[PDB]
Amino acid sequence: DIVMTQSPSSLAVSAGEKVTMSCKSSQSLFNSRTRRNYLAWYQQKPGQSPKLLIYWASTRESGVPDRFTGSGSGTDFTLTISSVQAEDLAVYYCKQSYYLLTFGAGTKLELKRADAAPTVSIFPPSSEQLTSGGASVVCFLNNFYPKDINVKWKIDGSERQNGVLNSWTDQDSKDSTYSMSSTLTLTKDEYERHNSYTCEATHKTSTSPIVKSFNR
Amino acid sequence: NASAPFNFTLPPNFGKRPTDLALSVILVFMLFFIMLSLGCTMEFSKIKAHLWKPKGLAIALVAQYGIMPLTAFVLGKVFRLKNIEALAILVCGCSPGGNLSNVFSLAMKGDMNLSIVMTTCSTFCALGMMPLLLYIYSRGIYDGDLKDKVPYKGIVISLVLVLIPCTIGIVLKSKRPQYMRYVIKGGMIIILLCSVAVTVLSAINVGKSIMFAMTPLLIATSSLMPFIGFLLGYVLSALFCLNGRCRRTVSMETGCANVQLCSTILNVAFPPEVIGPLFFFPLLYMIFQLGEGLLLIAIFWCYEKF
Amino acid sequence: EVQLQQSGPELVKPGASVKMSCKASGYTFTSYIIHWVKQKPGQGLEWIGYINPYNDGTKYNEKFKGKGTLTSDKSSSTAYMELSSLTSEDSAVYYCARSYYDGIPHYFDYWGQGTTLTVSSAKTTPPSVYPLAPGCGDTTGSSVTLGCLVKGYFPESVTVTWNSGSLSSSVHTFPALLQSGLYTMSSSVTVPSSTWPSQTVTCSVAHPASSTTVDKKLEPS
Repeated sequence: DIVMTQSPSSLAVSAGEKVTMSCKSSQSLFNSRTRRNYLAWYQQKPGQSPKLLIYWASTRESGVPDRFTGSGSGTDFTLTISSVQAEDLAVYYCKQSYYLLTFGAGTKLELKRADAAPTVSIFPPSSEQLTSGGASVVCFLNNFYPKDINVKWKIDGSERQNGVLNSWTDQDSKDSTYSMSSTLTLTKDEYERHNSYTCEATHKTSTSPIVKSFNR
Repeated sequence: NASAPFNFTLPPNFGKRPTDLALSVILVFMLFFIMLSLGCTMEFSKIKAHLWKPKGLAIALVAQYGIMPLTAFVLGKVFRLKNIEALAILVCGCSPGGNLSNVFSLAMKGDMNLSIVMTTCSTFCALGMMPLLLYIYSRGIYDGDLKDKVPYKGIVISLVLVLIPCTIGIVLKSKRPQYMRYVIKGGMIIILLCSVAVTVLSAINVGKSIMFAMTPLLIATSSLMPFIGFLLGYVLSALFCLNGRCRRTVSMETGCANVQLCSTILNVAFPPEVIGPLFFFPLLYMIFQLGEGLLLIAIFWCYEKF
Repeated sequence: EVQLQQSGPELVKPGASVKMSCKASGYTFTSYIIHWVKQKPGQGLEWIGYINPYNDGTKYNEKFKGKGTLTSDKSSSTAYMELSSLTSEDSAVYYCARSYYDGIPHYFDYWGQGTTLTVSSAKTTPPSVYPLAPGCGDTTGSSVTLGCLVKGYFPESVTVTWNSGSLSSSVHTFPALLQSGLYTMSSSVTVPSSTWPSQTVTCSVAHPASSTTVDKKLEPS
């Protein structure tokens, strides 16, 4: 079969920067009989169906802006946006149809920012929540730009990382930064014998990780 | 120009026109009569002699199914034709010899028993093993299976409607040969009304005279296919050192090919709106191969005068 | 131009047979083929197969041999897709796309709005919102955050708003991902510490899928 591989798969650019994605496919998917070079580039904005941009890897569909240019032959292909704007943030797949219809991994476009200032917060479970038959401690991290961030739970100097769930926001348009949350769930009669509940978050904005402890 | 279907369209009544059905039935009757008249002038002795010596049959089969699809594929590759055009020319090349090839054989008048055994064995072998070669040679074109879409009942029906008149003519000549001039006069009149009917067809049955907008290079390859078939048959016969009688009949039987099955497979595989002038392409191919046949008829008679 | 019309959202048990309807009336339905694309949430597009309405010819992807079943209706100009074999991970978003087909499908120029399918035990339950409040000996600071966690709601139809909070400013709606069959979401709002005691903040949750609009006010410990 044919597998489509995209190298970047994630990037952040400003208004003036050009993205220049590339997917190398598997082998030379160029038809010798018809010099068409079967390949199609699709753009899928969030919450919307994909929209075709380039077909035959060289010809752009009517109605797309002139900034979208695609050039490539053989196995290497490249799509360039040049003067990218705010409405070009989507996911592109460079679908191929030479032998079998296979889609690429996809690339994500973001907006660059100088630094990040994450904010920590620890919330103990509500008193009524214990009476419901279980305990649930939740902490969320707010206003951090880099996606690569790790959170761990420390109890009495011990690490378990069992039954932990993480949720990420979708990079709201108000600011380039986005938040994340972490949850820990456990049943009743299994909450008060150990206490501790120390939370630590590791981020690239500082070498020393930020750690927050809890009491009672 | 992106991917759009041709503006060529067919009338809704064209699917079941009573005029079209009448033309089909009169064409079937015409083929029956001409096949009877053609099989009248043959006997089982040469049939058995040529069946016992299958060297001509073997060379015809290896030319029709061994190199003809190969040269069709090569021609499609070198002329940069589209998928539909390449499939059409490949199917036309893979087709076995038709009955009009036997009519031209009568015109050349060489080894008629060999010609009829050649065409019947070619049709039988096509029925037996055409889908496998079609699948082998259609890589990258029409990823669908296509095995169950090649006609099968049509092939056996044509084989029966060809064999029966020939056998009737042979047994009539062998048993009671006293009504020869009447059936030959019937042949003359059926040929005359055949000319009338083909004129009526070309006048008031084609419609949408936009075949001249068809791509010139596909016209060129449809021109070259019968010529290269004739030349390959002639040279292949020449280098295998048989008698001089079989040269022309085997060469021109290899060159000619049937077009009805190609039209049926293209129509059943694709909508009429998707296919443009390539729907009328089989008619053009048949007309042009008939023209080449007439040209070689004239050349042969001119040579035999001198 | 022509648009591809999908059937709509579908909710189905793990063992059943679900049929998807895709309708397009802007051209000659037999001149083009209809594809189906499966998209797991955040895992990218995946091909399933295509059907040719002219000859009812179907081609399937390697993994979709067992469950893939494509049928077409020339009279209704609709393409139907059936699975008849469902699992919890099968839930995804399915798109029907139109592509010109001469010998090879060229490209999906037009797409449908998409169909969202969910596989689970159903049994819709109302959420149990729980407020969040700090004050366990922490020094807090200039500004503090607040939220209202929700538990045990089945359907995706949920909306949380803060009428008495910071409104559209400093509010983040964290998306919910499935766990144990009942997924949960969280919300966060930032309120200055100095002004927090002066006016109270209440979180109201909207659940159009049910008849529950429970509202409660968080109380510091």
